[PDB]
Amino acid sequence: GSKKQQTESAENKEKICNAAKDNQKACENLKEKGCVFNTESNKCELKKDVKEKLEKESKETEGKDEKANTTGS
Repeated sequence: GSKKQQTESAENKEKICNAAKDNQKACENLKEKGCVFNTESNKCELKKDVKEKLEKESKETEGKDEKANTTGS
């Protein structure tokens, strides 16, 4: 199956953040896009916080059939 360790969503997100490199103000502007300045590494990094919290928001209802939705009868 398809695992989500980054994929497209996190790639472009991270890339937008990394496009600011280590400019804090630029990252502050990109904050709306999921970019958070990380002082630890000293760069604009993807907010994995929001990335995950948004991902678990993307469960639609709950019935995501990955192998089977329901056997029913």
